[PDB]
Amino acid sequence: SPTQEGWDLTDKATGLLELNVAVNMGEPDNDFFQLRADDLRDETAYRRRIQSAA
Amino acid sequence: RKLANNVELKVANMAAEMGSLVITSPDAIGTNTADAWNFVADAEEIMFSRELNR
Repeated sequence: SPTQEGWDLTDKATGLLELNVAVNMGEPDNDFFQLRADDLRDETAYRRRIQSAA
Repeated sequence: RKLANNVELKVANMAAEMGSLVITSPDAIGTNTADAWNFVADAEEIMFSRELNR
């Protein structure tokens, strides 16, 4: 806010001002892979890949 | 808030303007080992020798 000095303030009244700031959104971050059914017999690498993805 | 700040500014400016006890240094405070102490202590010394009420 602005302030002024003096008794007489005719024709010196100010206005009001409110500023703004905007937050936005990014792109999704992904982890994408595929496997064949014959590769799911052990299933260990799959779980370890999930952990590494996190 | 701004009116309080204006009061603060006025007090500071009046102090600086109507200050008789000038403590002067030829160089910036970071220069010698204890310039800040010496500088406060010059203030204290001139107040003591002038026999001011503290």
